[PDB]
Amino acid sequence: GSRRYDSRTTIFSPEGRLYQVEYALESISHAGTAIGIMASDGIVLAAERKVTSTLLEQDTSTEKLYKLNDKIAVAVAGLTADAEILINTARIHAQNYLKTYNEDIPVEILVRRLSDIKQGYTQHGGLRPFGVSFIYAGYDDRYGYQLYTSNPSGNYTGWKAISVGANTSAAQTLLQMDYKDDMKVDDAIELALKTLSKTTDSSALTYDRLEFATIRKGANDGEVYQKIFKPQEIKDILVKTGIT
Amino acid sequence: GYDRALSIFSPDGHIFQVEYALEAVKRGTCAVGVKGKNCVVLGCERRSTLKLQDTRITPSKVSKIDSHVVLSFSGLNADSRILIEKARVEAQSHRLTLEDPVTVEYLTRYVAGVQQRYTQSGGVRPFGVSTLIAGFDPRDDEPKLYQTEPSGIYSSWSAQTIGRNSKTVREFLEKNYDRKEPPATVEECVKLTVRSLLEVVQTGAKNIEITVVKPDSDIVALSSEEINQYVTQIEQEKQE
Amino acid sequence: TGYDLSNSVFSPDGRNFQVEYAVKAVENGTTSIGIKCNDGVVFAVEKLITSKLLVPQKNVKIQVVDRHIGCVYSGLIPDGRHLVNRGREEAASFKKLYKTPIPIPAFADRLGQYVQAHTLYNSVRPFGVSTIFGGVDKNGAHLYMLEPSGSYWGYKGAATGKGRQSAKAELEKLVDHHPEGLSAREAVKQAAKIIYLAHEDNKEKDFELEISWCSLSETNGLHKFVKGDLLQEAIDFAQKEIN
Amino acid sequence: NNYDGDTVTFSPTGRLFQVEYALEAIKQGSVTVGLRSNTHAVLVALKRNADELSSYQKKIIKCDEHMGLSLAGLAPDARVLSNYLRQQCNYSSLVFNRKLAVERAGHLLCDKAQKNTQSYGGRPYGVGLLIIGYDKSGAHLLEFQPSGNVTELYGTAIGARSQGAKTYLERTLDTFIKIDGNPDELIKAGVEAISQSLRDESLTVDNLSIAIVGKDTPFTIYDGEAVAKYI
Amino acid sequence: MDIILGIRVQDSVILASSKAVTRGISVLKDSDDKTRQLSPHTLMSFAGEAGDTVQFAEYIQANIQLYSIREDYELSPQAVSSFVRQELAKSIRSRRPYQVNVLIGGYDKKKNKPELYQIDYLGTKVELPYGAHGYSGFYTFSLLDHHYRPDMTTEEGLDLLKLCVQELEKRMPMDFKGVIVKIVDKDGIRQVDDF
Amino acid sequence: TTTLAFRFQGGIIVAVDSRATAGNWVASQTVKKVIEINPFLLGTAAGGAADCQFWETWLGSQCRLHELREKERISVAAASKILSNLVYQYKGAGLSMGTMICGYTRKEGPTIYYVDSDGTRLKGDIFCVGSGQTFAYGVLDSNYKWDLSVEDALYLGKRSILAAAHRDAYSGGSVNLYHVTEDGWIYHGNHDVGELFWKVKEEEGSFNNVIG
Amino acid sequence: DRGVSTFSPEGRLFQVEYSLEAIKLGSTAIGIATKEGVVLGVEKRATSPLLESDSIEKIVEIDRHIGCAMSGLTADARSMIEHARTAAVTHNLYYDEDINVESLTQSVCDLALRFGELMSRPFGVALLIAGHDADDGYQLFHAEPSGTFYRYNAKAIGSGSEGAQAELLNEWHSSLTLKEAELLVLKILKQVMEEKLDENNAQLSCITKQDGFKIYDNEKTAELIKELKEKEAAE
Amino acid sequence: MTDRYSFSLTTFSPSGKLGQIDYALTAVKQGVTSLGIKATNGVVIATEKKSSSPLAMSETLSKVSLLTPDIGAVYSGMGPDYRVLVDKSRKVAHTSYKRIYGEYPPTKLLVSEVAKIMQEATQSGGVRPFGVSLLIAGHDEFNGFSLYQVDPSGSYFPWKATAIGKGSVAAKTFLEKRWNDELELEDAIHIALLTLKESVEGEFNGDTIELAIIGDENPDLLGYTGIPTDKGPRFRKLTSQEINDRLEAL
Ligand SMILES: *[C@@](C)(CO)[C@](*)(O)[C@H](Cc1ccccc1)NC(=O)[C@H](Cc1ccc(OC)cc1)NC(=O)[C@H](C)NC(=O)CN1CCOCC1
Ligand SMILES: [Mg+2]
Repeated sequence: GSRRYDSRTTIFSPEGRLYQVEYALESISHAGTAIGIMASDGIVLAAERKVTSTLLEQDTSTEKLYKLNDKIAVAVAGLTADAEILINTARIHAQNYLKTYNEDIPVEILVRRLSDIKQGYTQHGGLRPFGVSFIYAGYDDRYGYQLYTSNPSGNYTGWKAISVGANTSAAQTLLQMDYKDDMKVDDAIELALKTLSKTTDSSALTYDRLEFATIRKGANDGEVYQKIFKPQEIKDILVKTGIT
Repeated sequence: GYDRALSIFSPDGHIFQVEYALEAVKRGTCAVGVKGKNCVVLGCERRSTLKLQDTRITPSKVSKIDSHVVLSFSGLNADSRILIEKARVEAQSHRLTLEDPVTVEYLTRYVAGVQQRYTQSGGVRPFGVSTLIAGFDPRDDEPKLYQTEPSGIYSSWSAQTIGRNSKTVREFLEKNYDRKEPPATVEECVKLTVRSLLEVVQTGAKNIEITVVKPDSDIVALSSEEINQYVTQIEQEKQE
Repeated sequence: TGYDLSNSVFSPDGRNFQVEYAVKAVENGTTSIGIKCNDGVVFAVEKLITSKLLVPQKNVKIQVVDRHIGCVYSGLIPDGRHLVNRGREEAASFKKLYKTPIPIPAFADRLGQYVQAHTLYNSVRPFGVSTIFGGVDKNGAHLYMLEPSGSYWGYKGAATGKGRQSAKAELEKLVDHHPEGLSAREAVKQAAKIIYLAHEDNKEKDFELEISWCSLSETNGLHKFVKGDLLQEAIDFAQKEIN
Repeated sequence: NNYDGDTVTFSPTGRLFQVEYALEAIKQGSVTVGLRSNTHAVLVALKRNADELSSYQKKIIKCDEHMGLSLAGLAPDARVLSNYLRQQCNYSSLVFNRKLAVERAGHLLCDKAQKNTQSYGGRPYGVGLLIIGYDKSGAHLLEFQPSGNVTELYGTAIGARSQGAKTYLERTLDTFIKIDGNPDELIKAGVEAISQSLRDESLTVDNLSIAIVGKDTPFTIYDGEAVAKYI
Repeated sequence: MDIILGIRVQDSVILASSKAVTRGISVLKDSDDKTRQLSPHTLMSFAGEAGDTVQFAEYIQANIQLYSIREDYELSPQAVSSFVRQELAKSIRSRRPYQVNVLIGGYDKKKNKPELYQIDYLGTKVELPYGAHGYSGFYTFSLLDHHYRPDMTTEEGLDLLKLCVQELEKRMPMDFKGVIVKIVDKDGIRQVDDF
Repeated sequence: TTTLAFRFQGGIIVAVDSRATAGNWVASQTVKKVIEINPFLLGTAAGGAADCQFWETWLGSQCRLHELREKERISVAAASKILSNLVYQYKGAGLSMGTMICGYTRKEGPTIYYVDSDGTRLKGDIFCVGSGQTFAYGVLDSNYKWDLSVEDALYLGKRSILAAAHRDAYSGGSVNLYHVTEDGWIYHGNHDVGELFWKVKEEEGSFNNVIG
Repeated sequence: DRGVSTFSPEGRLFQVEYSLEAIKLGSTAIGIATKEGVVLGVEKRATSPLLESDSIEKIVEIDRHIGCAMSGLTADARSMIEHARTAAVTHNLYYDEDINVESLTQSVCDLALRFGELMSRPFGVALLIAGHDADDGYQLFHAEPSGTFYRYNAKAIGSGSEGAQAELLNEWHSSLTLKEAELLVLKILKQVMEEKLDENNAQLSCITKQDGFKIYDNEKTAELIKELKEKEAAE
Repeated sequence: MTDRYSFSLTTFSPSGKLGQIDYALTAVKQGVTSLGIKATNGVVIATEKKSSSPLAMSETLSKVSLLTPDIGAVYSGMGPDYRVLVDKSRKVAHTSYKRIYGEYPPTKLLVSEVAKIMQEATQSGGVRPFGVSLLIAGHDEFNGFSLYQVDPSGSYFPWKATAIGKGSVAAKTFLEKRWNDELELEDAIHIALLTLKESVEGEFNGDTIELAIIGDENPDLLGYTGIPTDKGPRFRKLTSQEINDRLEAL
């Protein structure tokens, strides 16, 4: 019958590894680098677009950074199509929690549920896992500003500063060097860009090959604002830090 | 529905998928359980290749199943969440029907049953997780420590360890733990647990987690400085 | 290659090797025939007497569908029974909805589609039988032969099994020598002869003859078995021709 | 070789190897004999044990007051098929107030075994059965094979070394068929028949298993000291 | 079941609930506690159809306790009340709805404010300074309209509650065998044993 | 029916009548309304007869499975809650059951639980259940003290059923007495009202409404 | 790969035969049947000295009149025991009587072949089911994952099974007392066990008509071990 | 019987590649060239009508399809896969949007729904990916004119101008030289015809070229009058005659 053609996506190797999860991570390591940095007064999300063409419409484009709700955003690394499936699920889950409890969803709860969905694809169903790694950047009134990451295994962890996608090894060493705990947002903005600028496979880092976002309490009194940077705003912030 | 029999026998009488799930446990960070005269202590390793972590929000290694029972593990982290969740749901369901919290033996038996079901169900792989379940039965002061594994077998232990380099720390516990006289106090039990982890860990900084469970839902996690004091004390006595 | 390991897989030729392999099981089976006549059809089959311990006349192979259709097959006997069980269900639902008994061409397609369906998926095996069947309806007499692929045509005479070529040659002579037509009682006698002649290709074990027929005049359009005096008369006619 | 992975696959010569391997499980099974006259039908079965400390595996199963079988091969598969027969015999009684014909009993078993040989996932039955019974057309004996093929006979035998008993019955055909109105003599003929399949071992009191059905005799099984008469 | 009251004061929420369980012409029990602790700083009283009441209360209790263990965190009274409402809002369009009315008294530790929610079996939620279910409200609401002040102490609240129980004991047709009173504040939940 | 069970100094008394009715037709006078679940658990039956008989014997099977699985005798609370959760699933379907789960365990001590077919489940010291519950309450309440002796408590239970058996048209036959201690339940005999009434009347001097 | 319910050329089910190999790796379990009762004994086999041996539950009660000992992948036995207990109690509910030991065994063995592509594989555990009923008296059954069961006067399963079975062949007679049978299980267990036999690494049990199924204490078994050693030295 | 293929036929290889998606892209490469150019006041999409036989009527085979009155689509790769996608895309625009909001979906969201369908064929049981790349041009009130590309993986990108299929590499280079942000619609049509002539080999006329625009509203193509807010479809397929007129002043 059909047994002949089954890849058996949810099995263990003799060494006790999940073949498909390992290979999904190998796929993600070729995707454009995404960095998350958490400061005391906000969070930075920076991501490098995958080899851009000059005729690509830059201003009306979304590849790396996605909004989950007013308080939570994610940076993507891997298959965009796969990520969008998961993002819409996450967006719905957030609205269910709000509808149930009349309170915005705590960041960890949202992250856990999304990570639990990925886990299921590695244990049952005989389907391939999602070839996606997320950086979650969000705020709630329990833990404040939080950074998380999840990967195809469905395992998630919390971070002060983290990178996913390509050149994470080099990127994580640079972040580990210059990061400190009393850091501000504007300093974290500078760190994020400097790190990408050194780890990039491109010749020079330009405005048209970047997506940028901040989550500050920089609104008026005790409330959080999400800023998805416009092309011209990235151009200005790139000049202001002296990269171009 | 995906039906494939993934866990099956081999000519020599082995179920390789279950045995390979044990290899995943062997890869996982070390976890140790030691029970004293009036307490149980769960110690856990945390690998130090991860700096720039946020320890406030990062999932803790020891999980409360109920107010009186805890569960630590070694193996795949994502898999462990599924077992912990099921266990937590069963704990509340038991309180609802029996009007009494679960015994540690019962909770262990349930988790072990779930693990076993995944070894002879179609379309699923076994859990790549072994657990240490510890606590005190309702209105009882006798300490309980149990172990489970992917196959589904479970058993009670005076002291036990699982995960990477567990055979080294088990060797330590086998000669250092006296059945006739277990650790009489909390301090003695925690020290023996930290000592056993120091055979394997590396540095006693932010690499060791300790959770102490006492009778009548008295569970607390030790901070860095509190654990560091045991590390400092043990090393000074060692130089002799 | 490996194109022959799974059913419903096309080879580079455009062939389904699994169906062709089922045909080999049919060729291995005992001989069975069908003869179309003036106002009906006649079916006959070879039953190999494996042992003295077989009860004579009590291992019946020819099967009736509804009250007006007869079915006989060569190859895997159980597969043939499964097909007739379906045929009986198909005929029953037709009569349930449309009142009239199922016409033979209509019935032929019902089996044809069902057998063809078992060449569409790898989760099922093709049928290991060629089925000769037919009867009498409002438009007269019809004889059909259905194959593992689902292929069927109408026939003047039909034959399948180990002695099919011998039987086909003998059938072709009847078609040539009787252009105006063959009578029902004649066809029964000829059927006996052709089974006896076709037995030369399976002559280690001696055999038992079994005949059935549908005829507008002789059986009133219903399927009946040939027994007793009419059967012995047909056996004697066949015995006289081989010598 | 490459065409024996499952039952849904034909070989290049048109063989079903999984069905043939199931047939092989019957040849490994212990011998059992079936025979009949015009008044009675008899099953004789050589039971097998694991060792001297173990019991002797029961071979004969009752299906109705007028019908039952003996088995050779996988015993659990015989239990499944005998249970199906029990239901079908029972359905015929409750709905139609009619004792199920032994011939229909065979047809039903054939069709049940067949479905398992044409579908992916399933497997053929790994057992052969000898069904005896007395119905409205007198005594009957059937031979079931898990290929689906069912055969009505005067006498037969299946299992290991069954060829010895089958030859004897082929010689004795004219004698035992006319043992009418005499149960003990028909059993004696069956006990003598199964004896032709014995090697090194002989028929003992807890080794032999006999069953009989007939005109004024319900399907009853004899074991233990009740078969000491026939040794 | 029958009488359940609630009063929110400056620093606490006080719930009063009748002790009688009647069935036919017999008072089967006179010491019944018509409440369940959902979390350390959240208490739910209930009244309605026999069986449904306890079955619903314990079901909610199990769910909130499950959440507490999972997140190692106590849900706010507002969050618990919204969860309860939604369960009742589902219930009302079920094959057999829960016929249970509830009062949810809680202390929000983040806001340092007491909160009282009144939810009926339809899933109709309202935050109130004082609340009641059943026929009780026809006496207590007008009484509290007069005597209630927002800045009252817990002791003043208990005297205000005594005034309600006295009025109900005077004018209600049925003997409800007194009430069990419980106080919800910053220090959790405690029972007044002598009322 | 009339069934009662009360808690006191010396354990639990349980007393039931033995009449079955089909309208005004007296169906039986010799029915067993107490089911012995195990040496430490009793169950009383009031309401629909098949409903009680079927589900209380079923309850016993669930209690047996508990002690097989858990290697420990089931608690009175857990036993009662199995039955209450069961009938709650059938709520509205028309089950008619008024039950009392009485027994002793180490952790609980002597315990009585009232469970009925609307899903009401109540712990308590005294309960009377059935058509004649009010008649039993009248005698039991007016004579009850915690400090009753085993001898006096047994009699009060017996006398309370007799009182209801007399007045309630749908109660009677005979009295079945039980006593539950730390060591388990003890059966204290079947007492026919035919003889018991006159024996009580003469010795006690009560029942002066009746023609002596 | 290949189908789960596939036959070998010799006419055996691959998966069933492979599960039998798993059972040979398991710890030893022995059962002996007498007219005074049936005795069940097992090797506990703790993997480490820190493991509390009393938590090793390889002898199990099904009903008051039926007991059970296991060997192999013991985790697989949980659902088999659960089914057996339910079958026994359910039959008591439907028929107001104790269920026959043979009927119970048959019910358990019906689960065995309910696997394929139902559960994904056969059970990797063998069971010794011992009990008593009014009809056929004291009985001992060996239930395999093949779906087959044999009644035995005495039977050993596990790693030391073939050596222990040959010993039981010589020692068993129809007039054995219960005390004689108890010692005989201890004797044969001590012979096939790796580590030295004592009350902590071996467990005894029995089923009698009068007292039903009882697992022996470590204190009671210890005295039977001491009584056994003295009797062997006495000649 | 029954679909026993409940498992993924597209899986990760050791190198991290998803084979079936890569192979689907290879099929798109073999396909005939199609392109899209965005202007200030409109969008143009175009492709060659590769005729299977001269006896075949190429008018009956439509490579450029209307999805909504303001959205059109064109492809490169396997035609049958495209045909069913257009059916599904038309339906999803109604079921998941118009039947809810009473208006047609904006270009980006319809594209998003089509991408979802193509992604599921990459992960679901017993199915291969779609062997096509789509170019979807459209207009909506709040986003204006837009042009999107959708690949077999389910990924989609917005473009100022692009080309896919056979000679896409050369065609994209040609468009980079000619494209500016001040292009009027007529200028974009002119450039589209120039770009397409490079990839086409045989005949180059209105009968071998298929071209449609997303431009001004067309009241004459609405089919009715009387509702001022309904002003007609912005999608218009250029006729064979209309193409030839622009080929003279080429
Ligand atoms: C006293 C006598 C008042 O009825 C008790 O409640 C008694 C309790 C009892 C317990 C165990 C065994 C016997 C008796 N109950 C009855 O005797 C009971 C009264 C009753 C009848 C119908 C009811 O509706 C559900 C409720 C209570 N009598 C019966 O159950 C009689 C013997 N059987 C029937 O009426 C048969 N009915 C039952 C309902 O369904 C239709 C058939
Ligand atoms: Mg009366």
